[PDB]
Amino acid sequence: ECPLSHDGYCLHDGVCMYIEALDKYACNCVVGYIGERCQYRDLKWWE
Amino acid sequence: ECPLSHDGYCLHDGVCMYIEALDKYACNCVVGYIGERCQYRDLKWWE
Amino acid sequence: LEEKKVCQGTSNKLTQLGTFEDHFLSLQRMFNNCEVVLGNLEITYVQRNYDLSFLKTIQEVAGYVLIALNTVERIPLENLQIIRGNMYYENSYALAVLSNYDANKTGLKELPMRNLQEILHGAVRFSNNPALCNVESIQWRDIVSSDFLSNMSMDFQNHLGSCQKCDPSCPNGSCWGAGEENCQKLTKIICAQQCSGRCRGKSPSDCCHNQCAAGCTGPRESDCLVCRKFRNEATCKDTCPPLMLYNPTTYQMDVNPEGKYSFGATCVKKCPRNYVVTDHGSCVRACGADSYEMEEDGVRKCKKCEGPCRKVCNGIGIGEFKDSLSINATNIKHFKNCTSISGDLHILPVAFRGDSFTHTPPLDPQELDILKTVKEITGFLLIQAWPENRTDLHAFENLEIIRGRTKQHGQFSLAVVSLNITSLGLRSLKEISDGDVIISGNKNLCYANTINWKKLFGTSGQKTKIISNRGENSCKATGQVCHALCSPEGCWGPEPRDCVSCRNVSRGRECVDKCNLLEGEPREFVENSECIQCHPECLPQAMNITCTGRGPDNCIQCAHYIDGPHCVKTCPAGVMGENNTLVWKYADAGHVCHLCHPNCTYGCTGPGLEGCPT
Amino acid sequence: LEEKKVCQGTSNKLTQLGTFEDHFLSLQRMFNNCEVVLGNLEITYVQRNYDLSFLKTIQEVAGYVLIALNTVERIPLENLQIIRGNMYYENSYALAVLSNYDANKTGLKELPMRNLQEILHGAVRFSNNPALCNVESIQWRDIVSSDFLSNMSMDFQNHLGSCQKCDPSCPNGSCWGAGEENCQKLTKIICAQQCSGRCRGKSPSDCCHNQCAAGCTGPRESDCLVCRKFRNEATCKDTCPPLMLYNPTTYQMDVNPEGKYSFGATCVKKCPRNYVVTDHGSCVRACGADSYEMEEDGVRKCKKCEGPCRKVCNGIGIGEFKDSLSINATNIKHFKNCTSISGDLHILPVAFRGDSFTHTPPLDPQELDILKTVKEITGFLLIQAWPENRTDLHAFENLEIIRGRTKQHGQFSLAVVSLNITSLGLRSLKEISDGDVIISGNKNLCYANTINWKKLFGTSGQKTKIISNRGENSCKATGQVCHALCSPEGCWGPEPRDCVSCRNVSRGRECVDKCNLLEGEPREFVENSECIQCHPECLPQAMNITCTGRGPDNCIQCAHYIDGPHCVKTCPAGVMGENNTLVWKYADAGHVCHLCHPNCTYGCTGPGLEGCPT
Repeated sequence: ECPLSHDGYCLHDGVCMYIEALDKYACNCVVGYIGERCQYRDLKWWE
Repeated sequence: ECPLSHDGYCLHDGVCMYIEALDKYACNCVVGYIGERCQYRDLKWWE
Repeated sequence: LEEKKVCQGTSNKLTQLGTFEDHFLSLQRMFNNCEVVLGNLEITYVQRNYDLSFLKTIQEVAGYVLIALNTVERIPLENLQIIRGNMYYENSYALAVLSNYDANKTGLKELPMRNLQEILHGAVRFSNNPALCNVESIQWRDIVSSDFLSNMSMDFQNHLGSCQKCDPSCPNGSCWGAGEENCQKLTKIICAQQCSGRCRGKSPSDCCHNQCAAGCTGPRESDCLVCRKFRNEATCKDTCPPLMLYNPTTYQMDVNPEGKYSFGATCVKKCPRNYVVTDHGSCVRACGADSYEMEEDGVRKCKKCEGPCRKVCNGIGIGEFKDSLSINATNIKHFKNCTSISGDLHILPVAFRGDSFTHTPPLDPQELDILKTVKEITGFLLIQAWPENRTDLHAFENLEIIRGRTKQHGQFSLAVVSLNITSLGLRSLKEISDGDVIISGNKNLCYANTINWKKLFGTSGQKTKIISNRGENSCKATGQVCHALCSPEGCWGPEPRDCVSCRNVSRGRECVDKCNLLEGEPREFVENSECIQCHPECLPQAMNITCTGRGPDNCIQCAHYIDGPHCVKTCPAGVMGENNTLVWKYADAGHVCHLCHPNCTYGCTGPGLEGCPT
Repeated sequence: LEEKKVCQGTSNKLTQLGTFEDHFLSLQRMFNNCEVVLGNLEITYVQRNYDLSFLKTIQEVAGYVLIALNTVERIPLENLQIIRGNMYYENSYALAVLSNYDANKTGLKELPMRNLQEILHGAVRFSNNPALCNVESIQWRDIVSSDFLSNMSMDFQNHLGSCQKCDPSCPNGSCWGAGEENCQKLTKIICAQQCSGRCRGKSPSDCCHNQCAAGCTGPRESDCLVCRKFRNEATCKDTCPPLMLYNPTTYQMDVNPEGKYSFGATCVKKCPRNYVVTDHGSCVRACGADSYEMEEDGVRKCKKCEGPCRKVCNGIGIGEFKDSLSINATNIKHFKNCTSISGDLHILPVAFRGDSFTHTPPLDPQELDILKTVKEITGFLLIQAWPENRTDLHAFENLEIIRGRTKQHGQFSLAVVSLNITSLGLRSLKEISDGDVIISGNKNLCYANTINWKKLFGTSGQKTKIISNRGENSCKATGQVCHALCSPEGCWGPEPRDCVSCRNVSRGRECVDKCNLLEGEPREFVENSECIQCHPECLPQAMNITCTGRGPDNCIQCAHYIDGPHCVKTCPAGVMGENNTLVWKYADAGHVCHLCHPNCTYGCTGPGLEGCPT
């Protein structure tokens, strides 16, 4: 769904998604990872 | 006038005078010198 | 109580953290029971019938507030008082309420922020909310700063008409929600002419103090509701009280008996343990260029440079590395000869493959050795990926101190998660001045729970979390345990040079069972358990001590010549004495070197003067 | 209108200056058209029928106000607003009206101070005025601070009563004199608790700012009558705006776009050029013992000591020398090894003939030679007596700077009045950074009228009064004139070493007609009009010049041997080298120095082994 410009923009195997209302792109981080583009691991609430 | 203790108190040829009202001693600096006990010359208004 | 519960807040701007009911738990686990948000506040992606009642306790956001893409009918922010706008959403705003509608034109309908009375910076934005009621009437020039009012972009579209009219006792018909208490309490555009800031009424005897941010109860400086810049533990000043006051009469400085150190947005009695203390009386994180940090009487200070200041190194997330999120193959050179990373070190899995997004090439594993010269980190160390060929953290074999000034998620200071290393190998680490320690997920990592971390921690309260590493049954089975030649104090690996300690004697860095005073390698002598070799010309024996000192004044015997106290391979032939007098020594049966008669300066082979040959 | 005519105020305390008509004239010449008294206001011995109207201009006394032994029947101080009290009379009071009557019990009768609103510090004494009227009804608890109100001592004994009461439109009495305009206006014990300082009425909408001293005309800090602590050129601040502001968001120190240095009781943009600029941002007279002044890019500053500090030498009238008013033989021993006298310097004619009132012995005129090592004076130098034997200021021949930070009479920073010296002899004086210079009254002293003092002065607006010295033509006609080979700029004496700058060149501390180029005993060269001797190893050139610098590297020809670029007396024979290897050289044909052979240990008289035998 996300164009070829935004590829690999989501780091941890999260699927990129395009928000039509705001005309911006965003991530769909897998559970366990946080951050703008799923970059950090959630150290607080798991290993 | 002033007791023998207050002798040489006034520096520049001034005369020690005793005030009977306040019960204190004061100088009578000659014209030209200023200060508590006539120690300074008046540089502003003469040589 | 006296101190209010703080939380760190999100900032993952419009990212969804998993499923609809996995994102909500993350929203709940962060803002539950919180009362002061130290960062941002994202309430994105909350579907309806998700009871968001845990937000009625938040009382102050120190960043921005973003409420986007919800569908819940009511967001109870009924106690938010002030948005300090210390950072902006879309680089302009400090409160954005965007596209909160569902597919079928429904969505967010009640936002009763009836206590919000001040937005200290940034504008507001209210777009694409075709279900919002009663918020189309607020007077946003009582809340937003009068300077930032040219940037507000507020448009309301509620063609449904199903909204509510509100009680007549609201000022100019402006309510936050359907009711009588949701009237907007005005405190700035109704102030008397005399007032400088806020006012609890219209009569001129009501103006609040200059520093009160939202409102006040009384005209004092200890009556503000929320403060503006600082807080002197019962009141709130403009600047923390100076440490040394001036004197208009004597033209000199006087020691202020009520001085305080500024530490963030507070005035403290003394700075924290690991924070630089400037002479201004202020706890900073790293002092300016013209100075260089240095320890002084236990506490850390920083004095002026001796001249041109040395190589100063910045860490990720600060300085020019503001938006870089790992140690790229592009910014790796800027750490060439660093010895103190003023900042923090992130190592993410994107660095070792290279993202084509930011045009960054793949890193070369053997280029990590640049970091071998780092001897301290004034922030935290986040290691999240590492080359597979390696077995230990080889680039950090010289790390010694982690200051923990800035921390990850506000809590952690060391983090080694999900690697393939076999042993940490931080054998020179001796301090973690703040923050916790998490070493977990490393699938095969023994020796991780043999250290006694409480000797590295330099503060009380620091926990540690080691879980799900290699179990301490397969470590013992295979034989993955540290050398028996060490102590029960701890160990960073199997080699003797990997132990925090040595049970008998330490030959420099490693551990040995005995300093050889009787045979073998050139003899040594113990001192504080070390082994230091004898002077080169001391002769070893299968007998008592060969030497008890470094200097040549301690060899029991030397197989070469000797001049009294000290042995020399060949007694000196020109050494400077007193008044240009060179010392002239020669051979002797007693092996001791005597003074010739210098009247034949060509060196004597015998006593007197007939000894120098012709 | 950021200017108010200031004066200095007297400090005689009780002293009568001459006669009853010479005192009044000396009182009139100081408090004329003055608006802010920077010192102490003393009105003593003002006999009957004297026009004291010129006191209707004083608006603020920064010391104490003493009104004693007067007989004039009316002292108009109708515009005095504040008596701040930086110095007490009887070490307790700030205002004092002592015995103030004539012979037949008449005397001072009215004292309309109707604008006197606050005495910042101190108490009040009103004793033995038998003709005073209406001042017995004031409420002094509106003026004096409650902290000092336990020390007051009022004694009203007007046993004549021949003076009318005061208008019923005045608060139950409280009248400063006659009429309805001369009662008292209260501003501290009428208004309510909402006010923290003073006020303008009874409503809580009237409270003045905290930093208003007397009263106010508006609620904000730019409306105070008189400021309480500081003055930011239009407002009554509490501390001058800091030069650097803390940042609660990034834990660092910013810069302040409205920062100002605190100088006295004002906040200026930049310090005066002759003061010490501390790092906090403040003009001071001298900084703490932990530091020492340091010239830096034009301005003065002081950095931390390098280990042990130096001798801080207080001057007369500061620190331990506040009771001493001269350089009396008791304290002369303390200026034993001083270099900078951080203060004043008084030399009075009561130091040489000995004071009895303070039990001090006479000063031996030879004990003044201790000062010949002083080089700076961060104040003024008042010489008022010198031993009649001497003929010049010999003990100050090394003085170089007179900072003039504190000045005599607040005007002068050099006073050599009424000595018996022939010439000044300050030949090393180079700058008088501030304050006038008076050299006058000396019986037989010339050479003072030649120096162009406009060079030494380092500030615009410095005068010079040089009158009634030895006549111009009186000593010109007796050879007492500046020497021949000196620039016409001036001279401090007749000897060639006494002239500032030379006509041609100079040999150190003395001027000469020409450098020793070509001929002479020592060969020399010329740079900046100075004659420096050539390195001894420069062959005396009877033709052209000899050298072009100090070092042997400029020798046109070396006298003996030549070791490369340098001209040496004898080629090196034992100089330390690399790898601890000694160095031996030899002189060849052109007396050039070349290294020996690696094997030659005892040196060599020729190249290689074929040069050094046995």
